[PDB]
Amino acid sequence: SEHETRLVANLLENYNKVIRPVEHHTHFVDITVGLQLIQLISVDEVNQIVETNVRLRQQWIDVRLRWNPADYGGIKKIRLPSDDVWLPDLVLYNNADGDFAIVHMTKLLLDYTGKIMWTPPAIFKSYCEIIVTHFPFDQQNCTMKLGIWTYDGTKVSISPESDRPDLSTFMESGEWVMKDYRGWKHWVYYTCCPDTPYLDITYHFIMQRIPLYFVVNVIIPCLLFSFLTGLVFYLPTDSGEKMTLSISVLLSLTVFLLVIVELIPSTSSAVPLIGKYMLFTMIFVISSIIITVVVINTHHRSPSTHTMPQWVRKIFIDTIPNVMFFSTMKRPDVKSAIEGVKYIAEHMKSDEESSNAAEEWKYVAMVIDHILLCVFMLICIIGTVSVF
Amino acid sequence: SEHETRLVANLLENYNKVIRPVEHHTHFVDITVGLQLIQLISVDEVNQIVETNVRLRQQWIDVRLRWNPADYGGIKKIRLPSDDVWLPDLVLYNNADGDFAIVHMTKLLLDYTGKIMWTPPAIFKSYCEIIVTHFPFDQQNCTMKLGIWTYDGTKVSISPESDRPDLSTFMESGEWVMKDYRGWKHWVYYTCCPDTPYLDITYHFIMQRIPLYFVVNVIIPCLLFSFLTGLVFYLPTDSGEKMTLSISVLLSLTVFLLVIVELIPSTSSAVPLIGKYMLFTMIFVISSIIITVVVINTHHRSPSTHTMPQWVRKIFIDTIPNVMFFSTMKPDVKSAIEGVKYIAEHMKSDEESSNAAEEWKYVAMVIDHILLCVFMLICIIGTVSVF
Amino acid sequence: SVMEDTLLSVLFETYNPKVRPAQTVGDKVTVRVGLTLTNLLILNEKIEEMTTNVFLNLAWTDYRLQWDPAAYEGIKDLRIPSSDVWQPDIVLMNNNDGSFEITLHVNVLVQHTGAVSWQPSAIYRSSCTIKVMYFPFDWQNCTMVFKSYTYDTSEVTLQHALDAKGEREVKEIVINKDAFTENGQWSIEHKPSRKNWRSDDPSYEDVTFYLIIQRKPLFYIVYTIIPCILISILAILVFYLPPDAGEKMSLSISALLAVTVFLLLLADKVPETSLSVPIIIRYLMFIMILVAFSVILSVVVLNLHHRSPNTHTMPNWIRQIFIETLPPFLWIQRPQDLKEAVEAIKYIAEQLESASEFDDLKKDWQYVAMVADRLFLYVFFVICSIGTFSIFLDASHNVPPDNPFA
Amino acid sequence: ENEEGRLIEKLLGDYDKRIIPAKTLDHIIDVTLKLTLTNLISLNEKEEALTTNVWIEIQWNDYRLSWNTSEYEGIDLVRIPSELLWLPDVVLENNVDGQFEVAYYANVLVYNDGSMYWLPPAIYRSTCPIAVTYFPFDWQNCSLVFRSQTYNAHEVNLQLSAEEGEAVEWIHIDPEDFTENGEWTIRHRPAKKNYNWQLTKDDTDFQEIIFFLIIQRKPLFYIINIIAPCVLISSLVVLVYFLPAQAGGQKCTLSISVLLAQTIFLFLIAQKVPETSLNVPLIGKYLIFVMFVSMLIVMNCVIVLNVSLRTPNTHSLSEKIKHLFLGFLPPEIKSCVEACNFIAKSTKEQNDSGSENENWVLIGKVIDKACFWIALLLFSIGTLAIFLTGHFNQVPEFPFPGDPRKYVP
Amino acid sequence: NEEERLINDLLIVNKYNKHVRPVKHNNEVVNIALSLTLSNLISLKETDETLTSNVWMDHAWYDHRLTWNASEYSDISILRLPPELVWIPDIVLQNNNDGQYHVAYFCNVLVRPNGYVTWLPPAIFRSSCPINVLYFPFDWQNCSLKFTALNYDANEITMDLMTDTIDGKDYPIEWIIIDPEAFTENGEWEIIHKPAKKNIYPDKFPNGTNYQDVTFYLIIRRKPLFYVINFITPCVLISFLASLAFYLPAESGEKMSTAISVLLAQAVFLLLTSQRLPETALAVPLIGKYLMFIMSLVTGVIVNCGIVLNFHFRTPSTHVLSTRVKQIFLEKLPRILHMSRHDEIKSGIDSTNYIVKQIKEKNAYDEEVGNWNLVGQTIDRLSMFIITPVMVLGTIFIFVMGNFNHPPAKPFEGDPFDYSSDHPR
Ligand SMILES: *[C@@H]1O[C@H](CO)[C@@H](O[C@@H]2O[C@H](CO)[C@@H](O)[C@H](O)[C@H]2NC(C)=O)[C@H](O)[C@H]1NC(C)=O
Repeated sequence: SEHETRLVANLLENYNKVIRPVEHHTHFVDITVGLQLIQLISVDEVNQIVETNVRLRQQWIDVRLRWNPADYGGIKKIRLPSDDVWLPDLVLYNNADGDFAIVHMTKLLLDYTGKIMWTPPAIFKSYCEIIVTHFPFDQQNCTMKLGIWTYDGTKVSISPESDRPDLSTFMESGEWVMKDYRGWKHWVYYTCCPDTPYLDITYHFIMQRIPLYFVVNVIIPCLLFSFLTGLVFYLPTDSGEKMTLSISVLLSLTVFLLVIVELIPSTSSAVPLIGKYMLFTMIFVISSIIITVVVINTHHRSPSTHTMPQWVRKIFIDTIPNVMFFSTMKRPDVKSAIEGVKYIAEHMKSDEESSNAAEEWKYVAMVIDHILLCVFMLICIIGTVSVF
Repeated sequence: SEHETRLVANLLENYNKVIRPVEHHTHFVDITVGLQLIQLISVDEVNQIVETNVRLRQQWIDVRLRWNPADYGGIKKIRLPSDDVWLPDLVLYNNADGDFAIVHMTKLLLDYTGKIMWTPPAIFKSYCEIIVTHFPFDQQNCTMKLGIWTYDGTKVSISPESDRPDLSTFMESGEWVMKDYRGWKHWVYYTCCPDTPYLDITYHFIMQRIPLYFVVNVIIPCLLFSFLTGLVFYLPTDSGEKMTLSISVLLSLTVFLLVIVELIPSTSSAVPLIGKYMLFTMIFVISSIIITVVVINTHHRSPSTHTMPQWVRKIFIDTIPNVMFFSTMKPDVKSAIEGVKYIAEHMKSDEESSNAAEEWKYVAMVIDHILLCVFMLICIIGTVSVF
Repeated sequence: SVMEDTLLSVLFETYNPKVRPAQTVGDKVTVRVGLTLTNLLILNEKIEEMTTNVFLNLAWTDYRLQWDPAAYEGIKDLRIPSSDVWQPDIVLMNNNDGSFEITLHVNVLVQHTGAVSWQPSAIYRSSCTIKVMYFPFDWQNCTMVFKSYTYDTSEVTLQHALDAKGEREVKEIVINKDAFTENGQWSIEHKPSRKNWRSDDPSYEDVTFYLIIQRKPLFYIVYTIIPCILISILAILVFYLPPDAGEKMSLSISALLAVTVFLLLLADKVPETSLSVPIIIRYLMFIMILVAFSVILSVVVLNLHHRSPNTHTMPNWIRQIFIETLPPFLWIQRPQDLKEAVEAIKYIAEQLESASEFDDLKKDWQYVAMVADRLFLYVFFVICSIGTFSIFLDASHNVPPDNPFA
Repeated sequence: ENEEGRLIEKLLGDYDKRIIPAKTLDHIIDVTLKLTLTNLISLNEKEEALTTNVWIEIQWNDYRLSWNTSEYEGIDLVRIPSELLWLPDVVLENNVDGQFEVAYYANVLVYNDGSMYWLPPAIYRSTCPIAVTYFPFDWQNCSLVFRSQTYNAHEVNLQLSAEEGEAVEWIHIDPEDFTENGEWTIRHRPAKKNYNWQLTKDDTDFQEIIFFLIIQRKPLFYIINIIAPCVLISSLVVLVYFLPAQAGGQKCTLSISVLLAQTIFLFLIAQKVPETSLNVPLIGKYLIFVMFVSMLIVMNCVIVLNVSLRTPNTHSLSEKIKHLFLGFLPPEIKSCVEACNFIAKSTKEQNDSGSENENWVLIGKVIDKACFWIALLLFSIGTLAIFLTGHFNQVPEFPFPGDPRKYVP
Repeated sequence: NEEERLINDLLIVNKYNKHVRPVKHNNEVVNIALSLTLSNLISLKETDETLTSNVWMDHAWYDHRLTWNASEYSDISILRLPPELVWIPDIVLQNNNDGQYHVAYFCNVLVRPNGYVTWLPPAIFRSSCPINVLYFPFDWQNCSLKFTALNYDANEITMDLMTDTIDGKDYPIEWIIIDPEAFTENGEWEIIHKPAKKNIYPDKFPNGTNYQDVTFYLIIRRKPLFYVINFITPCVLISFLASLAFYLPAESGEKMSTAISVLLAQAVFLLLTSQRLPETALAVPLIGKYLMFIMSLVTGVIVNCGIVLNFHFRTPSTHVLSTRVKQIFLEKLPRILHMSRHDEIKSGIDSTNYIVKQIKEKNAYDEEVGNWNLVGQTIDRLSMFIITPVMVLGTIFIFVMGNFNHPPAKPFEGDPFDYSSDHPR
């Protein structure tokens, strides 16, 4: 366009982009800053960084860039490279892993009135204080603090377009639900500069994690192995496999601990309830292993060296078994030949006595083990009902 | 300064940074190249790339940038941007994952005689041929081949500043020890360029790995799990845990061999001694499992179907056991009468069958004691050898 | 040539590449937009991004770039650096990274009529929403949204590119067989192109290129599904092991741990989205739960097998179910010294008889364990077989629609 | 009319940004330097890099950029992009990446007297050689070394800033903009000018400003998620001495599985600590110790199983062994008659053999008791000693042991 | 220094236009000679199907504008100019993986007084190399670097292979140049063939930029000693332990544990092999095929061990040892498999007769249990003899078919030329 060619030649012939667009150095540039969230790329929980794809909509008047449309064929809008005009040095204060300012110098829209509309894209990688305490059912509240870097409120004033960021073209995350989002303007009075106000807009996004992925992939297997933890108590000692089951459960749980510690930040500001419950279930498995070892030891007590204490006999054989109603427990040379038969009979009698004592020890082991089974299943019932 | 501003305006007025700094085009600009190693950032063994933080000290005389100090308020030195003057194109030939030339175009020092000092920083990610033979006790020799790219020796000559790189400011690694380092200048004739020699200076660093991380994290666990191999030999068959122990040892050893595999490049230039030793140890553990299966089968030989051959009897019962010095091994009543007789006969037969079964068990015990002593002897000779 | 120099000097004497070519105020610049795919490099499902190597075929008309060929030695067209002419800010809007623009700024081809064509190359990374429901037997619908970042419909009019013969529009991605490498993991089923508007925004117009790609799941089959089928075979087999072997726990628990390890290492290759559970993960969790119930019932069978009259009394219902009704269905039906000596013999005999009765009852318990174990064998075989078949049939019945709908 | 336009066109006109603003030949530019830490983003252990979000205040005087405020409508402060001005090339030398310069080249605040004030933000990744000796109870001593990349001490004088006449000898932590890391607590944050006396007043490396960050790990996460599980699982080995020493006791099963779990924990630690070989981490030393103790307990289990399952066939139960281990530490009629006699005799010998087997089992049980007590003591003392050493790892009271000063605002 | 005057005359005085093809007339064609020197094959990441190469990409064209009379100036036979001042052909690697189309370092061009411009910049190229995992780790790959000229169509510039002169006749350099003084051998990949071709696509027109490219192929054979030593050998041995599992007696109590452990080790090897290859569907690698076969065979071994255990623990009280089973597993198979082989006194009499009867029926029960034990032993011996040969022969066949896999001794099947540096045509 010849009209627009001449217009662009005239607008920038003696235009200095180092200077603020004010008619007097006492006036301030009023910038209407509006953040538009396009995509929530990532929430790096371990590194506590939130990547967002945003458009940083900025509007201000540059009276140096006014014209009369009648003198340019009625042209009322032009697109002008942002590198040619004065731009606000708007910085993301809480940058953690990206750029502090806008780097994609996209073209800006300029009205004949000097009104500029600049909506450059950005990938804000901002620091996000991740609260891993209800993981994976947690909601994160982390923000993007935007402000003019080298100008105070008396030179450049930034105001939000609206009380909330723009999520009209926001792509659904698939991992997070955007519950709330608001933009707050703040006047700060730093120590450097205690006379004048410094302005910044903090856009925060209240994000709710969708827990299906982590539920299925981490919590369900740990729940299965935790449930199998107490199944060792229904395993008879004679099988010779209680250690196999309990120790395999423990090995699986330590593997899941290895999996979990790499899913969350190593911060100690808050104890992750997932980690606390892993520790609790691992203490439970360790106690189960200790008690099953005690039960195995009791089951194999030799009556020769061990005599059942009277209190053990009264507790585990006389009272508790009568409590479990749903259990099916109970509650010439011929002289030498004659003497040999006598020895056979008496030795088999002593063997029967020893076998009865050993069977009593085994019954005590079974009763202890069944008590532990019932305790574990009661824990399971109260837990499952509680979550409801 | 007004004087320095005027000086810089004068020097760079007619200056063409495209031309070499030589009075006559047949001369060559001599460049003194020194490499200062600030830090050995990384040694990527798997990828065979060594990342280092260096300063590429370069010195040369630019006759066009001379001035008289008396004419400029006594100014004898100035700092000029590298991009303002002619610079040599030093290219790291063995670049692997970075920049071939310098990209940090820092300000250079210029004397009033035209003597330029330019020491730009650089992160050299150079290719490093890794020798895995003595991992993790290996020392690595890999270099940085620096040379002028487009100018042959008749136009731009580089000479090392010193015989060795400068490690005076080298930050200690914590993974490697700089055993030795030196720099060699070469006149190389290329197929591209057979008529004239191209000059380069190949700095090389002999760096010794500090073998404590890998010792603690690989070798000690490997030694523990390999030492658990003789226990299965001392472990009686009646325990029903020989396979458990031996197989657990085998699986852990396989895991650690694979972990080592993840730490070294997949190159076949040589076989790591640690990998070779652990493969041999896996072969030994597998042979021990084979012999343990044979021992377990022997222990359970039913005497009904298996009769001990004489070559087994004479050898394992009568020959080795005495050699084991340190071990402490070795009407209607007629029916009742016939029934008692039958009971006695069957008890006698059971005694004989037992005696045969215990003969088999003794054979198994002596076999596994022989294996235990073999393993113990191997352990003693190994510990003596490593000492 | 010198004539090219003169032509370039006259063309760009007052030409401002900042200014969109609109001969009269209000005119719109028409921009052919087409896409040539040279390589679908990656579809990184973990970060939901598709990496493609494409040529972006753009054509517009710059009335300012016109000349008479006869006045310039018959020069009918020029190759001009792309930065020297005005270009429409055509970008990939849904790029996953921050790279909106092309990578390679190839020369524009300017013909004497002002027809500017531009075929820059770019390694683009577009955000593709992954439907995990049927992974790895899934077909993804990845789109590359192209439009002018700067100019709206009032300034440029996006159109489809033209085919080699400038006769009809090409409403699809162009794939040049001479320069195109198949992914080997994805097969391109549909590659349509379409212009999209927004009823809530009359100033919005884009050209979207859709890539309906179907995963070839051989890798996942071989490396996850077959091993898990073998592990499920073992989980079934545990119910054929006799309880006396003392190895039912070993087998069942090893199967459970193996399936869990497979799930854990597969978690690394599946997307982290939570809108659905992939068919593979659902299958692995099915097998995990089935093997866990295998462990539970093996513990139950071991418990039954090791009961004795000294510890448990056999209830009537267990006897009824597992001794008579079930076994048929499972085909698993089964002188003072002489007085002292005579007293010793009597004691030995009655002790042997007592042992015989105790052994008969213990054998009844063992038989109940055997019958229950056989019942579980059949039930678990049926459940595993038909559940696996149903899941994989459901996966198999997942193909992209014949009409791409775009 | 914006008078700043005319003022800046006067200032930058005929202004050369390659020229150090030295008024005379002997003038040295004082480059004041202050660091404001707004966020300690991370201390990457594996790559030994500290990432910080810092505002670095750099102040110098450029006599060329001075004017008479009365001549420009009272303007005393302008903002000029730092790309148009001379800057002291102040860089972070100990950077892991090649990022010497600041992240964002903010404007420079220029005052009418020539005073220049530059407060650019930066994401610096600086080398922090990590001492693992007491991990996870460790405190690290990270350093941000700043110096001119271009100018030596004969022409630039790096110094720490000073408000109200007192030098700011610490990293500034502004409450209005600072986030607690959650894994690392800042205990000391001194700053000091350092000299390299191996270099001369030239060489551009003679002088430097070093900002130190002595940070202490918060170990609750590591305790709860690694050390507590590790100690609990490692305490399971002692349980093997209460399992029967016979088939079905699963003694070696339990001990070997605990050893495997400890190996898994070694692999876990491998991903949390650097690959440096100067020291073994405290948790690493504990894992090595408990793996060795578990191997000893596996040996002990094998020996006990060997002893308990001894038979008269294989081994002769010596009387002295019994004394030591159980005394200190704890024709029809004739044919029927011979048949009966043989039955009784055989039964008697079988029962005696069983008795000697039982006696070997008793010896094994005694060895289990003694070895349990030894192993429990060994494991308990090792755990207590190592993790008490971790507990008693203290951050030094002063930022520099020699200096009596605290280096705090 | 008359380089100053010469470069001034060539560039400023003559109004040299960097953006115009070096042709006198528009219809002329610039001939760009192109060769590739490989200095280091940095890596071939199979997972990302990327070839990283350290190459020197040699360009040679004629620029009539950069001609000068060497005598008019102090004799200057050569001149170095930055490529940002002269016209260079933008030859781009079309099949790159990252966004690096051009070369890394834009070094000076060399210009002779006849206008012959040579440009030899170094580059790190990351090109797309589709991976054939079929015979991994005994595989050879066929990586190509396809270079196109997208800045000018084929009517304007013609890509060609650089030619070389040996004894007066010029022959095209139809291969990647490898300089012994500047080539680093890859410890994992051996270069077998390295041809270079100038491809023309007749279905396209010279009007376009897709009509003609220069492609440098690189057929490289993997050196498998690493994978054989560290992957195949452990897997094979651990597999043979599965066959060993048949020799354990059923009363050992560790038959199933042994077989299962072998299966888990094989699964671990399968997963670690899975992590080392791309997730394509063109083929199951040779090692993957072997692992699938051996895992299926070991699962069969586990099932057969379960069957042997089921048979061993049968008793007369739960199962009847059928005469068919006896005849097969105790008489016939054993031999084929060559397997080894006064109120008092009557009461007392009644008690002893009852004791005898009980002991006698106990002996019969034990005899039948022993028969079941022998049946189990027969089954496991049969299964050993039937599965160890299958395991061994499958292993040998699979890992011999791997070693009998070599590149075809000539690239371009239909071409008899060797494309060898020592025999140009
Ligand atoms: C480049 O050359 C080809 C072949 O000469 C041109 O193809 C012609 O295109 C016109 C325009 O549609 C058709 O009418 C002719 O039938 C085509 N010829 C053939 C042989 O197919 C092509 O148009 C040319 N393109 C440019 C940009 O010059």
